[PDB]
Amino acid sequence: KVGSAHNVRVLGSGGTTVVLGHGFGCEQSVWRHLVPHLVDEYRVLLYDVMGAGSTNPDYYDFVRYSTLEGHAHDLLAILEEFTIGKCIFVGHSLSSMVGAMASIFRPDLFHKLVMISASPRVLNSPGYHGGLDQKDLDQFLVAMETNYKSFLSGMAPLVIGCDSPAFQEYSRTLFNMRPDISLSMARTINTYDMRPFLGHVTVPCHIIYSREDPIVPVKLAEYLHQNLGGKSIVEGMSTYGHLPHLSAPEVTIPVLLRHIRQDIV
Amino acid sequence: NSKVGSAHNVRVLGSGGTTVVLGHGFGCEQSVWRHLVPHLVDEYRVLLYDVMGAGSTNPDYYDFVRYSTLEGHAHDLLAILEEFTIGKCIFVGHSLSSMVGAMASIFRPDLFHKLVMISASPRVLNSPGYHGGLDQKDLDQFLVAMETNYKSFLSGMAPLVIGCDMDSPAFQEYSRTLFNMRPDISLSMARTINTYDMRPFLGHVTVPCHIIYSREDPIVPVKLAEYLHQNLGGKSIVEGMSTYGHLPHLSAPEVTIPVLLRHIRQDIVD
Ligand SMILES: [Cl-]
Ligand SMILES: [Cl-]
Repeated sequence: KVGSAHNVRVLGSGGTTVVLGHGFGCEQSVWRHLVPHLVDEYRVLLYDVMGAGSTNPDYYDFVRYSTLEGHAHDLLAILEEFTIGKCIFVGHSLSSMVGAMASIFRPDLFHKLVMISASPRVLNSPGYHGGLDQKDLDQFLVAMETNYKSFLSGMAPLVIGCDSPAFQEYSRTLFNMRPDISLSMARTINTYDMRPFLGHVTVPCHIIYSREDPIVPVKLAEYLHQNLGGKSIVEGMSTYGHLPHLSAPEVTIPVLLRHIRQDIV
Repeated sequence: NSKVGSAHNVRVLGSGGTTVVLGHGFGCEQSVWRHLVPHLVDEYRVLLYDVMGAGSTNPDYYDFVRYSTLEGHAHDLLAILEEFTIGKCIFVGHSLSSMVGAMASIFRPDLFHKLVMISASPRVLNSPGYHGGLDQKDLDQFLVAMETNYKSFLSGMAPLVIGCDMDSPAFQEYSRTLFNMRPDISLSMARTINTYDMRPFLGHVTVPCHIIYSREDPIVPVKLAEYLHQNLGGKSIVEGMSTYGHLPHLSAPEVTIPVLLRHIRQDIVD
């Protein structure tokens, strides 16, 4: 039931499983440049976040997935059913914080977290620059609801940092979502706040960021580094855009492989 | 039953569309609610469950890092609510479970109509501007004794915490579940309950909270009820009871149950 609802796919073999969680507007196919480098050494688990176009719209509970917790409980259900022991969790954007929260609920299931383009909170706050003002978020959400296809055609190039073979792939999965579900997920990712809980994350975290992410300010990597409760390490990449694992896999995948295989300290 | 249901001995009783969820405190099991349940079943669905680590649960399911935080237990509560409820529950939590429920309501406020807290404390330790009631040196020596002479520590602790006669049914019930716990797990839970700090999280709680306290609670200063009242992020109300002990829902049900029923049935204005 859980494996079908999330298109769970297991590849490779080994005593350690690597779990890959995609971000908004993507599907598990976004990891295609990474999986072949891992299967010979690791078991690799792929899954789709509920609400992706590849998933059944009947399973999208709008109240449950108005919160980050609903996606975290989905991840935990996937790990309990399909893994054993501790896994290496890799998560881009939304799924990086999904995994952060899931590791507080079940630290006994994670060896480490590898975060790509991670942000504990997008909205600006008195002493915190997430990169987005509340009144701008409201305008983006209204614009997304009224002129859906026009909004996505302008946003996704900016998010990839492009426009244009680099963003065609992201466009395919982004428009695969149903507009009402896409709008609900966009609100959840732009309104969660993981700041109060970072100090209770105890598993090692590898913080990977794009040095020119339009959604994620560079200083947030340092913010995460300073406020996570356990050990962490930070590495920046000379990439442009919010999805470096898709637009620039020749630079991003070697970085991911290094932080997956090597442990802090 | 379900995986989460069997792990926590989930039991569902009562009748009607609104569900009252009862979460017990340290050293108790769901049988601590013996006097409240029969006053609810003709009007409310009642969900009972055991906190992981209680003697009635499987020791193999208790991971010491997992349950070293309130989030670990709140995850279990959220799993239980998502599985056995579809509406907004009325959560009644004693001591440990009052903060578990508060923490759970931060992740999913949509699942809670209100929180009814019994003997609640956001932090036991004293700090420069905050009187939790216990100094660090006392906690350290309690935890050492709890590890060095565990049964001797428990035998001296139980009658003082429940504060009632040892020839009473309240002490028998409490002593049974307290000694039912596995010692290493008991020490783990005691370390968690005496080291969590909910003060930074109170402002993020937004569901209505009813703060019920025992005026002579040997564990919880009366003043903390007002501290919770001042610092919770949503509506809250305070009511004290002329009872003696930390577990008045078990030791003084004639006083406590009428108070709980009123706060379960009435919203915060009433
Ligand atoms: Cl995202
Ligand atoms: Cl307790």
